Amino acid sequence: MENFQKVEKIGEGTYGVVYKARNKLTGEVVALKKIRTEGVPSTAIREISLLKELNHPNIVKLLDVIHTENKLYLVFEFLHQDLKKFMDASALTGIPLPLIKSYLFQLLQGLAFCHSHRVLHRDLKPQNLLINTEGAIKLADFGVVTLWYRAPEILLGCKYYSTAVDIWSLGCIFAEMVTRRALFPGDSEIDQLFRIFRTLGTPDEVVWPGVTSMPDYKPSFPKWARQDFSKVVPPLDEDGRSLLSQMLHYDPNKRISAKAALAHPFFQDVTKPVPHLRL
Ligand SMILES: CCN(CC)C(=O)c1ccc(Nc2nc(OCC3CCCCC3)c3[nH]cnc3n2)cc1
Repeated sequence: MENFQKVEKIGEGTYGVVYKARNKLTGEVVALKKIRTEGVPSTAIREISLLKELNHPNIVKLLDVIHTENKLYLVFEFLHQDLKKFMDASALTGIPLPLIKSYLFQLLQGLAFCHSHRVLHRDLKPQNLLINTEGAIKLADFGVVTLWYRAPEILLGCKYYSTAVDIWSLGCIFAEMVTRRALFPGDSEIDQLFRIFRTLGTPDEVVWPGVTSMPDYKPSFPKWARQDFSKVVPPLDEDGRSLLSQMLHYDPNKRISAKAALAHPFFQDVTKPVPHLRL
């Protein structure tokens, strides 16, 4: 409130409001996240302080953690646009495929890094994915909410998330970049789940061992069949469709890791193009 000249609200995330701000001494422009409650517990400050060492060029740098008074502010490197806006700005033509590829490759590297340190994101979405004028894309935030990108194990009530929930969300985002429609626009938990079911078929014990004994699994679920995958993401080529489907496996254990996804044939001719951004 003292050290930081608020320039503008850029929105609210799940655990607080985010401002573009200017550091009053250093002149640095930064993303200021105010966190909002019973005094700011011991646990959270420690966990958050771990994230100051989670540094990768595809992860939005956490610059500073300020616990002052009762209050907690997170200070981040500011990026100029999010992918949501950039997709809206690209609706008429679609993001060029080489750019889509580059972005996916980069995010998978950010995930591979975070995952090898046992940190998950758990709410990856187009509003969380941040781009600059140099052709880079970064993951933001590791601590009405949208369900479009929730993994089916989360919706089916598994308490113990794995790295595979991020692979799932990334898969949904990939598809969305490619088709310019959201893959699974659920407006509630069951709507989300049944939209997943309609496209990939109701999962069973064959494709997902252990599924029928999950907390919110119901034997009364409608049993839809898998839709053809070339129907789902035209005009994604065969390499991309193949990679997509390994990212969208029901069973989190069969779901491709970030690291293996980086080795997929889809990325053989990957490049880093520079987009046109209107700021
Ligand atoms: C359509 C106009 N907008 C505003 C919607 C933009 O395109 C836009 C958006 C964001 C940035 N920059 C930005 N945003 C963050 O967080 C944003 C929150 C993430 C969690 C969910 C809610 C939003 C950041 N965190 C760390 N560095 C950040 N940099 C620049 C321009």
